Amino acid sequence: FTLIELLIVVAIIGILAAIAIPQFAAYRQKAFNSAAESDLKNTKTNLESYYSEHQFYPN
Amino acid sequence: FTLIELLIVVAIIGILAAIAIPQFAAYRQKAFNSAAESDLKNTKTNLESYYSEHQFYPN
Repeated sequence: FTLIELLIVVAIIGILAAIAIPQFAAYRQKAFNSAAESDLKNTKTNLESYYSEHQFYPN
Repeated sequence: FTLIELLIVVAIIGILAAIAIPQFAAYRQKAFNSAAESDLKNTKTNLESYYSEHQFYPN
């Protein structure tokens, strides 16, 4: 209710809004690379599964 | 502790939960076919065993 208090509130809000958030692009790239890894491993397993019914890999 | 971090966590969880698991029906069908193969081979061996005590196959 005092013009000093509101100015201090504005200053503290400006201080708090400048917090450095963590990097997110690399964080998501981690998940993307893990997805690629899992896909490759599952593809290897599926290919070796196919090599059981017949005696040759695809093509 | 920041609403941005929790949203990124939700996004990464959604990314990780969509991983393509390997096909399993064919994997189990492999074992089923192998069981059939082994059963047939053992049946042949048992029939030739019976053909030793007597001089005719069953029936």
